[PDB]
Amino acid sequence: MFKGSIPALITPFTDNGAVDEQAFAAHVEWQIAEGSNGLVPVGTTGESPTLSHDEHKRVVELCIEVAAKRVPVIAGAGSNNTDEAIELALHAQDAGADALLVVTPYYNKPTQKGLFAHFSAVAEAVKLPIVIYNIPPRSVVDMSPETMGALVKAHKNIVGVKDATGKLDRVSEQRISCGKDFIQLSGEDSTALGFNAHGGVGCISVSANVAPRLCSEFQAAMLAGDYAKALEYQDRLMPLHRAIFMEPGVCGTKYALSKTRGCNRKVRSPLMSTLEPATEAAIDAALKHAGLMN
Amino acid sequence: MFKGSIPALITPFTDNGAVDEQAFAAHVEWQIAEGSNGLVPVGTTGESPTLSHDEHKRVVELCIEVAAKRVPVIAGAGSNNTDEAIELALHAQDAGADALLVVTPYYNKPTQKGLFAHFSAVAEAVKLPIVIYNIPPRSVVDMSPETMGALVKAHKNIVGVKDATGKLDRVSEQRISCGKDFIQLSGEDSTALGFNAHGGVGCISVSANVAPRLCSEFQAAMLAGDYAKALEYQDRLMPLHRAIFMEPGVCGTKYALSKTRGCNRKVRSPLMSTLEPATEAAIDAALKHAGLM
Amino acid sequence: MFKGSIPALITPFTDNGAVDEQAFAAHVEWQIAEGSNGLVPVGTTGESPTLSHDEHKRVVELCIEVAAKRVPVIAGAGSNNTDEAIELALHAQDAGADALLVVTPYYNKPTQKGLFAHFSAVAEAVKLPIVIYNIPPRSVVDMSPETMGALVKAHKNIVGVKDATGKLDRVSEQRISCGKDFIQLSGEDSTALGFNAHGGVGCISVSANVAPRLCSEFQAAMLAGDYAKALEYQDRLMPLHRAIFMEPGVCGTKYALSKTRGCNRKVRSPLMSTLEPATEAAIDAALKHAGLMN
Amino acid sequence: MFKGSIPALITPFTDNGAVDEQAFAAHVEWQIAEGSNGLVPVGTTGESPTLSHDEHKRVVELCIEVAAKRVPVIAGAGSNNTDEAIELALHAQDAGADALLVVTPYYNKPTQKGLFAHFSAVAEAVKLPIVIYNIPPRSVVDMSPETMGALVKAHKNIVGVKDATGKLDRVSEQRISCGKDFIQLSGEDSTALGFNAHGGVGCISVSANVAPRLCSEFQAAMLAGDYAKALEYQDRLMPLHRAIFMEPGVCGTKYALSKTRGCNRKVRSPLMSTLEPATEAAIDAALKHAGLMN
Repeated sequence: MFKGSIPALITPFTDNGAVDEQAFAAHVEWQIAEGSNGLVPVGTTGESPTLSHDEHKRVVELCIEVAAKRVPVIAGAGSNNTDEAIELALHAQDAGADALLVVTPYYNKPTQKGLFAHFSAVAEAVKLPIVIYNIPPRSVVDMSPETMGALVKAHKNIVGVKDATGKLDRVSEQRISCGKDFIQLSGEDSTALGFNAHGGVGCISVSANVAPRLCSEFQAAMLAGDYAKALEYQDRLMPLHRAIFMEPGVCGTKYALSKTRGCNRKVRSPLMSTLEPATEAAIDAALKHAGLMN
Repeated sequence: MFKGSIPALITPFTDNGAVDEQAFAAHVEWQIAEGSNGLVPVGTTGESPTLSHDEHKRVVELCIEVAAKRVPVIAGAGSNNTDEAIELALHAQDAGADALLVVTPYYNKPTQKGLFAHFSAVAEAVKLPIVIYNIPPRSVVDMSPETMGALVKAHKNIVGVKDATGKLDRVSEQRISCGKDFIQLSGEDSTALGFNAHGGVGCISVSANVAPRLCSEFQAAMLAGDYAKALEYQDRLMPLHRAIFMEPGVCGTKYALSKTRGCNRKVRSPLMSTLEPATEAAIDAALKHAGLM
Repeated sequence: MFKGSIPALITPFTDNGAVDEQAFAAHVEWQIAEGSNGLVPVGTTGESPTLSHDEHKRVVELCIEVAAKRVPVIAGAGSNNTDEAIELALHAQDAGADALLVVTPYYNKPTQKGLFAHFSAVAEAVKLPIVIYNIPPRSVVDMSPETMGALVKAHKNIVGVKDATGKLDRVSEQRISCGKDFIQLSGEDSTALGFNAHGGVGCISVSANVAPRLCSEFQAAMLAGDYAKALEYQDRLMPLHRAIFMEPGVCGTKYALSKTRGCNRKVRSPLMSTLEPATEAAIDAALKHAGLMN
Repeated sequence: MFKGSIPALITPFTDNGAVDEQAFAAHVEWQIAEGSNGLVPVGTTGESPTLSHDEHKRVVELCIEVAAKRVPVIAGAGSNNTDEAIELALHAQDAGADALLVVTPYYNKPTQKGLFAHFSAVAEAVKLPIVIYNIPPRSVVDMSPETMGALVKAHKNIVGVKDATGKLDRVSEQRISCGKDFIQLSGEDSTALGFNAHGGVGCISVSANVAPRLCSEFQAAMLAGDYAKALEYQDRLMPLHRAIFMEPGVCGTKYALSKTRGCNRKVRSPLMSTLEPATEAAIDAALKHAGLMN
């Protein structure tokens, strides 16, 4: 059951740049305590690009262990190399993940038929449910609703999309091509509101790392059909949604958590452990606005 | 009161391309009868670019006459020439329009300061409320929420936006920079649903030309907070929203109305009075899906 | 016929915003004296959007009179309304223009078939040669090489393009679809160099308003096949090409001319009679680099 | 070195998808015989995204062995993970490469400061010359001329750029920020002509895989300043430049070589070993036009 506020978890690092397993476990425990409805370890926000295979696998295992079946674990298994995506998928399945988040291949720019082949190969290799992660702002290519619908028809375990197109009409088009039962989750925090109005049932979220309770209650309001209340949550959260993405979301998020919870700002190159003064100020103002800081 | 479903009215032509005043009047009467909450004569969908000044003026006047104060008339007064926009704004005011729809200057690509100066000059010239029509897909330039907020603060009669950015986070940003009382109207039919969820209160609509009752009921559901019902309308209308824009919306709309109501498909060059076979097929299928054919 | 450095002439205004006929005539005379190979009155750079029909006509007529058949006059006749483009085209023809510059319809976003219909209608109405002005950065729509080739085949008087796509492979594609004898003129100053290497024979130029001699010599170098010399001119002129377009080219150009020749900076709203301080500073440095100021 | 026509070599595979070392060596030997001026193993066109670490390293080693110092080997060493890029750089230097081709990080979208940090770290790690591979159409981020200039100033071994922006004014901007001696190589075949007119000295080329002699002669004409001759080569090659990129360039190139030289079409998912019939028709026509097929 994949719905509600699902953080794309950060991966905390030590000063020496190693995965900080204790900090990661503490973050997961706190996320569950504050109402997060599922967990995505080692997505983009978890710095999947700068983790080795071994580290990727370890973080997935640690997330599964800490969650202890309390909420679903949707493991990142993305790659622009189909064989590598299959390897990550098989590991996550064996480790006990509940589902997989699989990004459209980036950089190499496959055709729609190449996208179909990639996702079909991953779906055929595992029995777990798969959430397609369609993010043209990073991958350049864009899985069409027609390609997505073809995948849904061909593979019973292709069950949903993390839709980061930022084009809300795509939710409507995806309802047509994939069905009303196809699980659509926002890939953008700032438009999670409109996304659910169009038929979405949740958000795989960067902001939830910082404000898990507000984000969970926001999602609950929309699931209950109380869009007036959801708009009030948007009024409280929008400055944060915007501020953490002035620079890379990973870096905005880790700065925010350094202020609220004493989290380490360390990221791996080419991401930077520093931000511009205007970015830090906007994040500070957003945290204060949301009641997370004085 | 500017809210709900507000058609950007087509301008019907006769076979020879002349404005068809009888067809226009009948279209307006029907729009009001079917529940449209306001009217925009000679916006982009009314083929403002290909009307002469006299034709523009006549269609605005005729719209005002037919509406007879039953719903607000928000007259198109757009130009990329500030002097021309002022001329159109003053005429619409003198003719008895309730508000003005003023597009961001297209083609000449002014700066944000130029945008401010353009809208300030129009606002200073008239007493009517003005709705800013921000449409980067046509005008290229994009009025920022900062510029918009500055206009709102500077001019009491800058009251709202027809927001055709297609970026729904902009509604949230405009709510901050312009205030919760700033009137935000979707400039895109296909995302009118999410737009109101973000704080919008209506849509200046192309699709309302074809399905005024359904569009009015869709808007009313959202204004009432019934987003479940609004989604049911989206299920019914989305194929139509998509199909009428496969090619220019004016042409898709006039085709749809040729099928439902026997409207003339004539448009003025460079728009074409024809469509591709896939477009017509999709519009036909969409009309059936919506219960209109 | 149509070749080399062809300024898209500014339209100077007096302090009150009226067309300054004396300043316009002086500018045209100087342009011819300094080596400009042709003249485009009331193009985009001439502030065509903010001139009345009477003013548009008068500036075209004045340009024709001052030129006195010394160089070709390619009159702006652009509109997104086909009927209006025809009216402007016929006036220019009757006035004695040598050719017409006709922009792709902006704002209303016609189809490729609409583009064909528009240009076909203008071509059939006049006997003058027509240069298609393809400028997607302003008009959004983009005339394909296929549509352009179809127009060339259908109308003997469709003779060339002012190509402002900024995609130099389009020159190569247009050579194939329209022929090697199709007259291709750059619509971008900063890439006029590569444009001629691909088969172009000139540039309808904003920068030529400021540096007509240098721009004429730059074009002459390319027409002579001396691309090493042309690159030397590019080294001299590039800072100016860049600086005049940091903000609207009309305003960059009028600022530069205010410094070098005492030209009025007045422009008509929504263009502003000013520039940001960093833009002015960059134009100042560019003029010094080019040897036009000290 | 670094000048002229430098193929971004394909990596041939067997029917079963394994690297075909015999075919790779034959392709390199033929490239050298036909006049290619340098070699880029395991760039994008070499399917770097779908090669394992082992395969990447082995292909770089094989290229170096076969070249036998006859032309420079500019080894692909790209990653969006700085630590991985450093590992690949240290390997390629140890293996005996003459330079490195280092892509801007893709997918994770670093800031300009992140780009500076990434390239600075790679440059500090090796003594070899580094060519920055700036490709916004794949990586989304775009290294500015200012950032590039800062890198050139900070690191003596940052010597050039494979510029795949497709914006020829960028060559002129890079001349300003990086100097006239900065080595600029086109990253696009179809605009290699204009690119050198702006100051480029070569092209890291996809089309050279198919037509190495013609591409080498084209480049030699430009080095000699014979742009009229260079345009004649563009006339001969443009249909091929266009046709191989109707679908992904790797696939178009391997199809072309299957026709001319009996090369295997096999590629790794998400690239497809098949093309649309219209694409194959266009490539065949372009090969005939270029004199490479009857």
